[PDB]
Amino acid sequence: EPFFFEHGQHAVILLHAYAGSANDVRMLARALEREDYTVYGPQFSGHATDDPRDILAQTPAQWWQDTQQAISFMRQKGYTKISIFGLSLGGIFATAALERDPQLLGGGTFSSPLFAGNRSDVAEMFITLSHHQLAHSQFSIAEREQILMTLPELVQRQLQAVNTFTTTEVTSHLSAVTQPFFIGQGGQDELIDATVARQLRDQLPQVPVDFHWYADAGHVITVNSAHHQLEQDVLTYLKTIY
Amino acid sequence: KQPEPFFFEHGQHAVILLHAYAGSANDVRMLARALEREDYTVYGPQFSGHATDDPRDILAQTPAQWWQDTQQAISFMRQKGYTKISIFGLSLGGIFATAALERDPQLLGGGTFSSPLFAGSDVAEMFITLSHHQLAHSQFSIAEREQILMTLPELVQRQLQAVNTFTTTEVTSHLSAVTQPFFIGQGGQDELIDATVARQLRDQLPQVPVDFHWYADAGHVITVNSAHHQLEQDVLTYLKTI
Repeated sequence: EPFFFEHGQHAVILLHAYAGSANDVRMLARALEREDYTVYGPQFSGHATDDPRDILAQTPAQWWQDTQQAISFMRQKGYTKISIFGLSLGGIFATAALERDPQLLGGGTFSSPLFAGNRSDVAEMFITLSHHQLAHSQFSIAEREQILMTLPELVQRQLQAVNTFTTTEVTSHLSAVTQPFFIGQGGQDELIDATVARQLRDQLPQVPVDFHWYADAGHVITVNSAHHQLEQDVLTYLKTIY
Repeated sequence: KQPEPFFFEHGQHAVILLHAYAGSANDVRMLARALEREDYTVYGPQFSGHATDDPRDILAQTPAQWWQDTQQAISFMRQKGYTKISIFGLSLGGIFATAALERDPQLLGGGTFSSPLFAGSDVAEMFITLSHHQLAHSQFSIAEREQILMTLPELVQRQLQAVNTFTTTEVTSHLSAVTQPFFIGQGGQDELIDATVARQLRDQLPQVPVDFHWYADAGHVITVNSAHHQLEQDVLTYLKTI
């Protein structure tokens, strides 16, 4: 389920990963809550159900609409000082928000690929994730095989749509960013993981970039061994933007 | 409707299939179906703490107990009248399957399926995302789910640390003790673990013939993903030799 922690005038929106949920960022949310930040964790359409096909029925464009609805919802609550971050897939839409809304105070990305490219790692992870999730599912053995054996074709198409959305709507508008930008990146491979964050930093020369590589940690830095350092890094960054 | 172990009773040639960390016998059921077709007896036990409503059940167990599960499964086959036995494991299961082959020359063979016997890793995040999914559909209250999820990241790092120490000192250290033809399967597109780790295992088995296979187009879970049909034929060819 989505969460909404109401505390102080400083409001933070946290977006989760592809095939994830608001639980991707809940621990980070608690670290900000302890420092009296208002934090909101919306869930993307199609996510957090029993059926992985619910994700494939949605589109990347719709998830961008979810991002705008989350920002407007905070303003509807009276909050004017808001920052928005995203984990993995969430970071793309978080960047899209910062590009198109100069009133946003800041935010950034957590291991987010902001340039279209090979997504063959997310596709296989989704298959491994879905198969393991289905082991506790309500579905029958036949239903599980219907889902599991049809995913690769649908997942490649959807991740392809994510690539097209990123290039035409996000990468082309990186120069529109006006706020101090936070970049965090997980991955123990410098040639591959660290450069995805470096490419975004080098594409943001107009703005200060708070760059962090967690070299000993995996990609999902919000939940792995990097989460303690990431929480302190985001906490230090938030003091700059507010 | 949690998963249950399976036992397919057919012929004198018996195969034991062990499943992955935070998985279940459903990880290895499809492979069993192909082995059943060729008249093999197949047994798919479930590790202690697995296939429950509570992710803490997995975190409460130790590598020593799962190793004890492995011996009990072998003992279970022998009490049933099966003498000619081979044993395979998926991911974490492969570690204990190798440990058994080292200490029992009577076992005919077996091997590993995308098994990390060398650190060479997003495995911790995979467990956390899965546990979040179990808890999201669990019997626990919203407050309890948050209490559980906030302890997962540290406990998983500890358990994987204990798994690592067990593998290094008890299994990886005794690879030269293997006396049987050894099967190694690894997917080339493996997102979860370092794919080259399988080659390190192959080079650490010079005493025995190694039936090594790359599933270049596939992710980690080669037992259920797009490689499973080729994997099933490959172990089928290997089992006929031993």
